[PDB]
Amino acid sequence: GAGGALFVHRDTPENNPDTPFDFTPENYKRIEAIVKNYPEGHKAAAVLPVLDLAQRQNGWLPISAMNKVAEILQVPPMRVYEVATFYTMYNRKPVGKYHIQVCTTTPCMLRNSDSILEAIQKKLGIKVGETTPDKLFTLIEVECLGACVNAPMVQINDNYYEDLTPKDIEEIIDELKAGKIPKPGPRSGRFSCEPAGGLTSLTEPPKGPGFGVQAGL
Amino acid sequence: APKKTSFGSLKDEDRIFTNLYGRHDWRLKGAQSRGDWYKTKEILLKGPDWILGEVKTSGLRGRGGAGFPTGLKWSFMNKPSDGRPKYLVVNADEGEPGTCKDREIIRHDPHKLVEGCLVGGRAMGARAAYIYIRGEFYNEASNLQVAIREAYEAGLIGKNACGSGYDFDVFVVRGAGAYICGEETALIESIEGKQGKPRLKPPFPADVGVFGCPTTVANVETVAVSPTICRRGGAWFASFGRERNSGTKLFNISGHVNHPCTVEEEMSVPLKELIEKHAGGVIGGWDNLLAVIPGGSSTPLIPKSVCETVLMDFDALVQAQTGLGTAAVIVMDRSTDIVKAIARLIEFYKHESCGQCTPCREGVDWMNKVMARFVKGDARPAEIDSLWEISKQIEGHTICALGDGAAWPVQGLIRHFRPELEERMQQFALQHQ
Amino acid sequence: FDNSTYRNLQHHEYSTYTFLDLNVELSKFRMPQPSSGRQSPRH
Amino acid sequence: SNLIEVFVDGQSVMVEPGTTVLQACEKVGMQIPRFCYHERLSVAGNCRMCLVEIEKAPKVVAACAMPVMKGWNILTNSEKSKKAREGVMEFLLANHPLDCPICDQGGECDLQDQSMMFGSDRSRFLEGKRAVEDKNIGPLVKTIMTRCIQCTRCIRFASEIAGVDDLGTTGRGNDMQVGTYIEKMFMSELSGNIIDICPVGALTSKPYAFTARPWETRKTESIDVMDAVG
Ligand SMILES: NC(=O)C1=CN([C@@H]2O[C@H](COP(=O)(O)OP(=O)(O)OC[C@H]3O[C@@H](n4cnc5c(N)ncnc54)[C@H](O)[C@@H]3O)[C@@H](O)[C@H]2O)C=CC1
Ligand SMILES: Cc1cc2nc3c(=O)[nH]c(=O)nc-3n(C[C@H](O)[C@H](O)[C@H](O)COP(=O)(O)O)c2cc1C
Ligand code: SF4
Ligand code: SF4
Ligand code: SF4
Ligand code: FES
Ligand code: FES
Ligand SMILES: [Mg+2]
Repeated sequence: GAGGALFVHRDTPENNPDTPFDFTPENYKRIEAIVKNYPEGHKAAAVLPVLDLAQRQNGWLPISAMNKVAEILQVPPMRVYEVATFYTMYNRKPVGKYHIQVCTTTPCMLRNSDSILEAIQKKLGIKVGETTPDKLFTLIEVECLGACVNAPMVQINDNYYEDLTPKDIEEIIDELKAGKIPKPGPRSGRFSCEPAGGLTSLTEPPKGPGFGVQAGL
Repeated sequence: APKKTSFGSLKDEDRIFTNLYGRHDWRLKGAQSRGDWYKTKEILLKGPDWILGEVKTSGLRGRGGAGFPTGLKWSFMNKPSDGRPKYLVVNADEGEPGTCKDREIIRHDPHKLVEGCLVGGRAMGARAAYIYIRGEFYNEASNLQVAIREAYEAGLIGKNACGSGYDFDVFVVRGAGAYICGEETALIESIEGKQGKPRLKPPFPADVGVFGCPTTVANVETVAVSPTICRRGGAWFASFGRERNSGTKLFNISGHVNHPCTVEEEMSVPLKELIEKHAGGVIGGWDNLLAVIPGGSSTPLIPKSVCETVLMDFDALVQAQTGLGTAAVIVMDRSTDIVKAIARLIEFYKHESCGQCTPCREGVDWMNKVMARFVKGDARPAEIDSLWEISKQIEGHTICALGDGAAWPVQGLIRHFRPELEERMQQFALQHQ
Repeated sequence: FDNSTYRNLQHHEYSTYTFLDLNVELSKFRMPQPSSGRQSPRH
Repeated sequence: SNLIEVFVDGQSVMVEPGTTVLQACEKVGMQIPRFCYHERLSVAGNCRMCLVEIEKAPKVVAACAMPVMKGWNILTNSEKSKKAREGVMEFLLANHPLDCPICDQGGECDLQDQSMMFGSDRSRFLEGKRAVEDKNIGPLVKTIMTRCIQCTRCIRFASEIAGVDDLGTTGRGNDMQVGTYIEKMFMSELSGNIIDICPVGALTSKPYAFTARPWETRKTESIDVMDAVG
């Protein structure tokens, strides 16, 4: 449908400039390493990683975190606001412990993605933009995640779970809320992008070093 | 015998990506066992002119989707130094719906990518390579970091890379969920800590690129095939495919196929042979085929009558009015609502538009609303021609090519499936009086 | 020589800071960065 | 000399290298339509109203950001340029509010005048329009952001001319909003000039609101006396 979220900040007791946020000393070492990657005189190029680092330490991006990143990298806070609002992986509102993203683009839609989405909805009892009352699961829909060959699939906190059926996704959910962590990858006895059965190519062992090198080199 | 007329059956010995399915060790030792990092020092000592010529004669074209001749594009950066550092930027955004090849290259053959970065940077005189990987590919990015760590410890990259006296660094930079950041200027802006909004051209990145320095933006596969082209000859590369359509290609067959998969194949393979041999054929048989998008969502679709004899290269698919794109083949049989699929693609483009320029920012959302009404038949037959004219107004008038890629699927749907639109229109008309 | 085994099983044990930890580890291998001549464009 | 020869509608003009298509066209008295280009601001290239046809070129170029090449012939009034202008104005007016009677930019609108001179005369948009909530940036500049055409002129002025980086864009796509993202006053000794650079009524003068229409006013050219700058 539409975006639903708002791109204006209204102050709130849980989200305001006085909300406590700061980087851990190890996170400060990581920030130093990040900033060292870019040429001197260009430190704004580090707003993308550092901001992400903040969202990794805190779980989301409060306005104080954006202000802290702006202060650290010595850039106007509006530039950090623009980056934070432009990119969709930045959470400007708290999410659940396990952020579930279900691809619903056409290659995934063809392989019955709606079945996966409704299975998740009926397992968790929440809608497409809500969080569970225990704040353990946040479900949303996303565009193509680059795993179209292994459709349908979902992403849960930097992990891909591919070749899903409603039973597989329900098992992943009920095992995740038990305190464990399901292994990523396809759930169809394929564990790759290979053809479903047969391995029509690359059957022969790969050739040795210098196999086809041209003469004179 | 020279001048082959049939393509689509190449043996494993000629496949560049020999660990596409991740059945071997993706680390340094396995890659060296498979022939990676072989005679890299000699290749570097040959000189940038030799590498540029070897890429030129191979007839390689850009694998990102545009199909630009790689030799000329990489030779655009053969200018002399003017005080600014030179950089190479590898495009690993991988945002096209239907494309899954660069992901497998990075997660299974990262050392090919690192070696290609070194070789291409030497060819262009680049000081360092920035690899802009998709933000969702966290495991792939960490695998690439492990490979780069191994290359640094082994002395293959860094100070005195491979012992050639050439210093070269490889950095990995992660985006945060923006398909537009696959555009080369949008990617450059995203590296610089701004919004993923494309720049206008001219200037081209060879003049003013990242940090305002000379830059070349290349795809993951284009860079990764560079060391193999340098080693096995380049003239060997040209022996595959038709003229100006040379080499091997990675295809992602998805949708309504028995076994969707990522495969490597000779460039000019016929589409039907590709679908039957590797994908296992269309679901319900070839007679059940309805439509195919041959090169990812940005390309116009084709019906079954065109898919019978079409070749999967740039020129043949241009002659079919669809283009090759990223060679991601999405297959839809006769049991799908094709209007709904194209509307979902238009909604994707609506949600991925950066909003910088007027034609994209307004017209793509307008097209999204029109197609949402078309799906239900809530329109009239004159609105089909109206939508065609709207799409023609968007196309060719935007800053970047996201507007073109939003217009093209609509034009293909109108061109080949107008009767379905009119039938839905009349069904909705008589159903609601 | 085998093909029945998947060798990309390391990413099953990656945490949330592995990428940045690897960046920190690689920081000691990089060449000194070039300078634009100013501390920032706003300087 | 260093001057190179270009052609505007078949007329020969000698221009310094680096001159754009817009400046080359204005050297013969032709004003290319524009919304985002200001000659005292950095080039943006996003409004796309300046698209013009170069002879023997299949693509129209943004005249505000394209330097003229040697031997180029610029067709400012060909069918391609007219169709490009009409399409761009159609897109600009697709989501614009029907606010002209209540808008203070009424008789002074570049959107209105360029729609009357270069756009179509009717509409084929049969959907609902977008609506944006208003932002507060102080008591001097009144903000009605449904009229914003996203030319980013105010952002460039504040960043460069005024030296204040408080204005920007949040979001992306159709729902991309110009503002401050936080409740913040845009305080500057030159902050009122953003009223002038705004081609539309998105930014208006609050003390001046609703009091007059431009055709009524009589203009007297004079000198400011509030400081010694004159
Ligand atoms: N791999 C993926 O996930 C996606 C791929 N695409 C493909 O990207 C293609 C469009 O991308 P574009 O960059 O706009 O294509 P393009 O034709 O404008 O140019 C592509 C490359 O050629 C270079 N180039 C072109 N003309 C040049 C010139 N006159 N001088 C110097 N260099 C020049 C450019 O620097 C650029 O790197 C499409 O064909 C699309 O299929 C689109 C979306 C996603
Ligand atoms: C909207 C849009 C999105 C794009 N996304 C990607 C992408 O995700 N990955 C990619 O390699 N190229 C993408 N491209 C095309 C890039 O311009 C291309 O990769 C770059 O020019 C490298 O070209 P080459 O393959 O000839 O070296 C995109 C282009 C557009 C217009
Ligand atoms: S075409 Fe769309 S994505 Fe590309 S610059 Fe214009 S608005 Fe942005
Ligand atoms: S900005 Fe111009 S066109 Fe829009 S309502 Fe005001 S006067 Fe009318
Ligand atoms: S508020 Fe006015 S000047 Fe600023 S971007 Fe919108 S239309 Fe342009
Ligand atoms: S369409 Fe689902 S991952 Fe691409
Ligand atoms: S005036 Fe040239 S693009 Fe806006
Ligand atoms: Mg105004």
